[PDB]
Formats: sequence, C-alpha cells, structure tokens
Amino acid sequence: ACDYTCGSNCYSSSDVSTAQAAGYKLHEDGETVGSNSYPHKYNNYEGFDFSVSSPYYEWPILSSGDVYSGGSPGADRVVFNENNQLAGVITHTGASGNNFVECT
Ligand SMILES: Nc1nc2c(ncn2[C@@H]2O[C@H](CO)[C@@H](OP(=O)(O)O)[C@H]2O)c(=O)[nH]1
Ligand SMILES: [Ca+2]
Repeated sequence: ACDYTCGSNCYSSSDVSTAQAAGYKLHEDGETVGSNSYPHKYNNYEGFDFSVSSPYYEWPILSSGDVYSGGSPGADRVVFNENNQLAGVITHTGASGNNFVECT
C-alpha cells in the first residue's frame, strides 16, 4: 500500500522522509542541485491549504527511490518549510501545464 500516490507513483513514509532530509540539508547549507536549482522556493500559486506555515521549498522525490542528484527531476515533489516540517507531496502529473495537484 502507498502512503502517497502521485499518478502511478507509489511512495511510502520512508521515501518522503529520506527526500525531505536531503533537500532540507541543501537548504540549510545554501546549496542547490540540478539545472533547475533545487531546492527552491515554492510560492503556492495553487492555493493549497497546508497545515504548516510558509515559506515553502520544493524538492524532487524520485519514483526510483534514489535521492535527487541532477538530471530530470521527474514530476513529483515534496514541499517543506523553514522548520523542516512536511507541508505535502505534490505532482505535475494529471495537472494542467506546469501546475501541480496534491498526491493522494
Ligand atoms: N506551479 C507552481 N510552480 C511554482 C510555484 N512556486 C514556484 N514555482 C516554480 O515555477 C516552475 C513552473 O512550473 C515550477 O517548477 P518545477 O517543475 O521545477 O517544480 C516551480 O519550480 C508554485 O506555487 N506553483
Ligand atoms: Ca520506495
């Protein structure tokens, strides 16, 4: 069973934690990875009703289970804040253009 489902992608809590930790570290260190420079601010144009407070940061979560290190970031992301709290898991999959939808 999946803790989070993004399109056809199945994620467990552990996957999420592993990814969040990686992105948060980078965020702490003032460093980024990839041509799109992750992690980076997440504005929330979508208007999701997160339980955690802003500001938000986006970091890719891979279907492979590997931690993001460059190249295609795929369509899934984990969204975290300054306190390292999980805001949510979102995806471009099944979303119009470059918008996002929440994973279920
Ligand atoms: N759709 C969306 N993109 C955002 C937001 N905040 C910043 N962006 C950046 O604008 C880019 C346009 O989609 C997004 O790319 P991403 O695919 O790299 O995650 C994202 O990185 C937001 O709230 N919504
Ligand atoms: Ca997994």
